[PDB]
Amino acid sequence: MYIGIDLGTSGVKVILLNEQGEVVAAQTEKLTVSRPHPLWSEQDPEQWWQATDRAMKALGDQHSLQDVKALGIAGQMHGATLLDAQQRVLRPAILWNDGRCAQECTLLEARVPQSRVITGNLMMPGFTAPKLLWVQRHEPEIFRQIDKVLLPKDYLRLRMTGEFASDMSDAAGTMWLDVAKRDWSDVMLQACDLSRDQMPALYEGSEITGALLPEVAKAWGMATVPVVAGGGDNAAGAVGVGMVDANQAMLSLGTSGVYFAVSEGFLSKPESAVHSFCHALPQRWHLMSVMLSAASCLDWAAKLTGLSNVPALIAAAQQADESAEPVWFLPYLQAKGVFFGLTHQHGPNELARAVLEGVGYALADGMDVVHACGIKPQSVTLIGGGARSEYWRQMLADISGQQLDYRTGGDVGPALGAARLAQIAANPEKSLIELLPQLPLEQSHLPDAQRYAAYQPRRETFRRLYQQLLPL
Amino acid sequence: MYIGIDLGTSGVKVILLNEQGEVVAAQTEKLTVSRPHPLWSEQDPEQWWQATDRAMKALGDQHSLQDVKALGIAGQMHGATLLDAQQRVLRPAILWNDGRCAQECTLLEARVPQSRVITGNLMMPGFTAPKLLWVQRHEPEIFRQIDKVLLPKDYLRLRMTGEFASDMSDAAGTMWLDVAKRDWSDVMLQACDLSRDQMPALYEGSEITGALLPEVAKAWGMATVPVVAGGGDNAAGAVGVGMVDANQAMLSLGTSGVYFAVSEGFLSKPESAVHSFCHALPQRWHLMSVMLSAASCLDWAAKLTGLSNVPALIAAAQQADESAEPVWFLPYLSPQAKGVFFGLTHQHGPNELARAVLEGVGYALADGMDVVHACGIKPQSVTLIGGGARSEYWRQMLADISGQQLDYRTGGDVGPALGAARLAQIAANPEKSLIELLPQLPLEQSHLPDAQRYAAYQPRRETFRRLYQQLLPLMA
Repeated sequence: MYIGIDLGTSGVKVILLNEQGEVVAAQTEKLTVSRPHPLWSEQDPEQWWQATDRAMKALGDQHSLQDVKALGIAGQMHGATLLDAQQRVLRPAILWNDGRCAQECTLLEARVPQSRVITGNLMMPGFTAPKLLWVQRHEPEIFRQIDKVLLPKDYLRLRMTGEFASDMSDAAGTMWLDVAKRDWSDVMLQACDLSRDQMPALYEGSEITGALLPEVAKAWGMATVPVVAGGGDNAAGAVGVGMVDANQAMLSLGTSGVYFAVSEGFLSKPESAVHSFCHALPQRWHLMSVMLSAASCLDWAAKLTGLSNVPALIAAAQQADESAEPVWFLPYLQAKGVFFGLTHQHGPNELARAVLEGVGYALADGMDVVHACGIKPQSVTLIGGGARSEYWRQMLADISGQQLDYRTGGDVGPALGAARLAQIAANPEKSLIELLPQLPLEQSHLPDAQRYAAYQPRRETFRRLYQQLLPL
Repeated sequence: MYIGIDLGTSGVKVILLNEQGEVVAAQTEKLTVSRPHPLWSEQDPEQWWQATDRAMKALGDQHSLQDVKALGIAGQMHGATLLDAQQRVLRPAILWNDGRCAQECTLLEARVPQSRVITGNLMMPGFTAPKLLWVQRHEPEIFRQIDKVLLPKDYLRLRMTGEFASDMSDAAGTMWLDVAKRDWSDVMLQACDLSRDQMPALYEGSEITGALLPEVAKAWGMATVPVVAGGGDNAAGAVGVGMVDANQAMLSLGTSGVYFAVSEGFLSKPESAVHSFCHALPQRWHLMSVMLSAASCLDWAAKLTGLSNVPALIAAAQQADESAEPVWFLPYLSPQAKGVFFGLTHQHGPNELARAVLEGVGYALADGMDVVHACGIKPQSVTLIGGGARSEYWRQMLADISGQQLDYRTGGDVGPALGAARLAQIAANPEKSLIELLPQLPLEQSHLPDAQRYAAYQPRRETFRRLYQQLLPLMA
């Protein structure tokens, strides 16, 4: 039996995996956010713990955790948790979506010209590093008391084991990690008046970082079970879904269209919408791009044409007349809908076809920006709610020229990846290949050479068209 | 009683008018176009006759044409009908929307510089003169035979009366006419290597040019009634509505958008998209400009939106979110418009889109009229007709945008055919004036521009123009 904990933003989810990778139980505990000022997004670390501790006790109450062999955690990335020399929480946690330190972002980058090379990323406000630069400037007294800076998931580890550890995936998200070397970057820390002494110890996601404090062990009805490093939500998310080896990639369609891809070694493209990170497994890295916004984007056009169901415009999209207008929908990305109008003089199911293809071109280019970094998948697992239309799925295949394997499941979340990482650490024998399955294949879409060849020139809209036009 | 004929491009329509000037009957017969190579728009002069004939009989089966005293005719402009000495058709008619002669246009204007001055227009392939210069180049054998060149309705006339004639408003659209002098231009003809002998005889549209040949009068069940010169569909249509004196103008929001204005003398604004032609009346000229059809845009938008009737559109437009950012609908005219929807967000639904259309079309029409006015035209109020003008909300939005008073009148359902019949009445009753003979359509409603709403639209028009000119390139 294994435990998997995920410290999300809305709450914490804790799961119980049976000896063969199946989810026997689950518990979720809501978590609120605190917005003291515009752009501020904070959480009380003691609320993360209380939620976790309730979830666990709620889980073991259902079924005894007296057989759990290992435990893993995953959490919201980038959150800064400042603790004093006695492990006490100085100020609330500044979350991934907190955008108060934009200016400290410029400062840091001016302080280390080679910042984007090191972290492989552009310095953003949600990132951990610039927040501490902010605390130093706005709350000097609290900054002076800093002994340790922990990410959300890791603060939780501290409460369970008394240890100070993190995993490469989550660590890289701090902008203090030298992503390539998978180790703290001194230049980075120094630029923030911080030192390794204030960072937790680094582990690969599947490595054991400590055991459960006896107290905790007793409070939850389980032994002093070992606790693995785990990973940040994205990485632990892919782990639980089997997205592990090089050139493996997935798209989720979405309340975000997110493209996540495992690379061979460290790749990066800062000046783009591409984010680079370490994976939650040894010698593995990944890249990812957010995209649409093919749920929003598509409901909008369904109401726009008097339709109310997205299923409807997909159907409508289908009877478009092979009148080729062709249409030409440009989407923009807040988010908001830079929403480029079009070209036309025909119908609603003809416009339904335009919208669906506009999104499709936007996605194709998103994945191509990733691929041009050094990734070339043989196939692309496709999962999510916005991916239930076989028709739209097949369109994305013909547009991008990527084999799209549709798969069901993928609803558990990072928690499943946290329990999987725990299974790995508990079964040094079995091979990863044995402990990391994928979601059950639901369909496989191969690009229709006919439509594919006709589309590549069509995508010559999201060529000069999308570019001549901003001005937004 | 009176007959009018309209040789359209797709139909022909014949109406019967009573001594009062009201419609008693009407009939239509369809035609089709040939579209052989691309840019080629051809038609069979014979298909016109069969269609016209069928209709007249059909009109007759409805009412008796025994009391008809005079007959008028109007037709599609600029079409080019080539006949040999035996009065035979050398080749299909190159319609107004044919474009095989773009080269020949430039060549003519190069051979005749004062050309825009003489004709008062910008050479376009739809015009007659460049088409013949084309035939001379590509089909020189067919050119060697040209004995006469006739406009669509005039070919129709020859078949009805054995007469070779045309009216000034239709002859003006050939570019062989010195529009200011109401007479052919030898300069323009010599350039196309043509001669007056190959041109028909010119008349004011209200002048009789012949009479129905006995067997024609016979088959159609009417006497050998006189036939007037008539006018091009535009000029004719204008006579029907009553557009007869300087600074009288009308905006047609039908399937065919046109802004027509009777000028004070011959006004020449060639470099513009404003056209200057002779009116179908004595001593009368005009300017005209092609516009959008409102009532094709309003239909298209009502469906794009799922709103299924144009009154729902206009209602929706009125329910738009006063807080949602502006959406710009840029209508590009080639009822073929191409259109752009700039600035669409999560906040923008069918109601907001409804309103973007009405404004875009309205802004487009206000600018169209403005171009013609800056030309010299000074209408106090403008007559508004067409199906696109049925909605009152929208008559007012349009008044408010344009800043022009709009007198909405009923009965432009009839078309140029009413004009034809009108010109016929003028010839038949030579003692009567035009005041009595060309009334204006009944006043349905007068829209005075709202000062506040006007001032409000003003910066929005300016932004529509910038945005329009900015995408113009991405257009054609």
